Amino acid sequence: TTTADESAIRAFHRQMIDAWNRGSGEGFAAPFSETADFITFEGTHLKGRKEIAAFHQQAFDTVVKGTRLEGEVDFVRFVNSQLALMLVVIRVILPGQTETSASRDSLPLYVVTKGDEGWQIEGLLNTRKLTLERQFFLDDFDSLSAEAQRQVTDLVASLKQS
Amino acid sequence: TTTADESAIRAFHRQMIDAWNRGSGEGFAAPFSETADFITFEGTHLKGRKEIAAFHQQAFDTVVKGTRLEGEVDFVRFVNSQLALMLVVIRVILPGQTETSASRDSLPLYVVTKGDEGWQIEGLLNTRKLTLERQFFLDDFDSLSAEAQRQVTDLVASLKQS
Ligand SMILES: [Mg+2]
Ligand SMILES: [Mg+2]
Repeated sequence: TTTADESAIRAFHRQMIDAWNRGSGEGFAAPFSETADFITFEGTHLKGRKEIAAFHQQAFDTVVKGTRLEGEVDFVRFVNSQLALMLVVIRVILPGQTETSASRDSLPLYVVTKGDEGWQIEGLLNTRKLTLERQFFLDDFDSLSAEAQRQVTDLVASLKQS
Repeated sequence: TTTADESAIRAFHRQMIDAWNRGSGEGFAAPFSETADFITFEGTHLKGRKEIAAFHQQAFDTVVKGTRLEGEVDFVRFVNSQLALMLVVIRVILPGQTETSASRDSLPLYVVTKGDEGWQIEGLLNTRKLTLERQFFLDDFDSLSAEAQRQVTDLVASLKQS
């Protein structure tokens, strides 16, 4: 394993952050292999570079238009000379905002392989990172009756008016 | 690749579910290699079978005592003859309850390698799976002022009395 190997894997996170930020689905998908599994936070499964690009272009044009990503490496480890794991911290600023929304905090795991064509992402699980405090809040919420939950969601709706 | 290979990887999810359910940290850690990365939902990093076992025994004795896991395979794919990805659905019933708490819904990704010693889990990212509806609720919450958030958390606390 080289310094070159490690630099290539790390660069994937920057390639993606920057492509998201300029709204490029193809840029975002570029590090991925043609067979890669991409799993989104709500359990959507995208299969391969092309699907990953198509899904993200559409998203950048609609449901995350105007959002901004920021992020950095949490760890990179080589399992062997042809396989690495990389965990990355990602945060999201929603449009019109200046700060990141905790609701979007993510800690994706990248599974990177060095094949015939060199390093590519073969798997990525992108999930939400919850704080313990947010976890207990959700536990509490789910423990409430549907009627009590509705009081809570109604209060949230009335406050966002408002 | 064999049927045997696939059966071995799948069995890991059952080994873990059953060990959790009988409160065995060593049982839960057994499928893992001595170098494996385990990342919990709030970003805790456990390194290797022994740490994974020590952490989980302590948890089974305290903060998740009396919880029950249920789960099933979502997909298994072989990248090559020595590397597989496996996504698993996990749900949790909190003690005293008969139903699973949505707050605990998880979709872990297992990274499995076939080394000198045969199949072992080398990486696992365990995160919370959010529905789109829960995501938008959290986005709404985080968009509120701290004072509005406090009204919401106070209401939740008053309802769980109650
Ligand atoms: Mg209920
Ligand atoms: Mg604010």
